[PDB]
Amino acid sequence: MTLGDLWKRRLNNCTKEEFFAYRRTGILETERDKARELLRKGETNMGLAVSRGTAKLAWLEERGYVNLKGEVVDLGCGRGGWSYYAASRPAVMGVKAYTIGGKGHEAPKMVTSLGWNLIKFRAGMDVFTMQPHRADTVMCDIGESSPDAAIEGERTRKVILLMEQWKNRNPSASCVFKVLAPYRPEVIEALHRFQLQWGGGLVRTPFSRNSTHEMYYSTAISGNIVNSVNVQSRKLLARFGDQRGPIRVPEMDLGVGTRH
Ligand SMILES: Nc1nc2c(ncn2[C@@H]2O[C@H](COP(=O)(O)OP(=O)(O)OP(=O)(O)OC[C@H]3O[C@@H](n4cnc5c(N)ncnc54)[C@H](O)[C@@H]3O)[C@@H](O)[C@H]2O)c(=O)[nH]1
Ligand SMILES: Nc1ncnc2c1ncn2[C@@H]1O[C@H](CSCC[C@H](N)C(=O)O)[C@@H](O)[C@H]1O
Repeated sequence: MTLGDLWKRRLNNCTKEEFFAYRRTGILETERDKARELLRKGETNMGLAVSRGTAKLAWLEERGYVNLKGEVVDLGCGRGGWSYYAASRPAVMGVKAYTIGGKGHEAPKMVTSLGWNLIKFRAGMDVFTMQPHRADTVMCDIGESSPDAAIEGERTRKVILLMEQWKNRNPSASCVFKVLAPYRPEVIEALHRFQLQWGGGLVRTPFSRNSTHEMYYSTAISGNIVNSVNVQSRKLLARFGDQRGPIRVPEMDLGVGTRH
């Protein structure tokens, strides 16, 4: 059993008051007051982020931890926060975005965020059974939390396998993908094998809530996997009892318009 396995059990053992005090303490959170209601009322002329994912991918790129360029594929795009971010980047030429949609899952939000015309959204698509195709950059933000750590580990392993398939088709592709439960031994093993073939490493973004152990894998960085996960598990355990709240920051506004 890992330190992160312990963290998950301690999290599940929290009272509701302990859970509410823990989940957001010390984390960056974008101010979504205006974006949330523009999306609810169906406004489509807006460049404010459609989801909290946009700021996370922006942080990774600004840190230099991901390379977004060329033909981008967004696997499990949900509302599309990563697709709209990639579409606004000058080095990106097009985005093919796929997501399952349907009951309980998010469909793409349709807005005129800068470069929207370069995105081809396809909902109703299961990326785990879809044949890979050409891509310069492969992005995947898939991983639904579960109180059951074995389920989180299985969901994570499926994403790593998916990324191996896309790398087999595109050995030179830049990759960035969510690793929902890096604290599971079977995820660490699958990640180590990915690293030995393709390079890369793991990083925690400051927007992730303390109630999730999610980290992001990118071929553009390096680092011992076991050390990265353990450092993060210690940080998550250290925040139990912290009284500070979230740090509020402005939401990303990409502006509106086409790219040609
Ligand atoms: N001690 C608690 N831990 C919680 C709780 N809610 C979530 N969590 C943990 O955070 C993890 C991430 O939570 P997330 O950000 O995805 O929030 P959600 O509400 O969308 O997660 P769900 O699992 O779908 O929650 C649905 C209901 O499940 C309840 N729930 C979920 N886990 C718990 C636990 N462990 N104890 C008590 N109640 C729990 C929770 O109150 C909700 O009413 C989750 O997997 C759990 O390990 C919680 O209420 N109490
Ligand atoms: N097998 C699958 N095939 C396609 N989409 C899937 C999938 N499994 C989960 N998904 C979708 O993947 C999404 C991951 S969350 C998407 C967040 C996105 N990066 C943003 O910034 O908005 C969810 O909407 C889920 O419905």
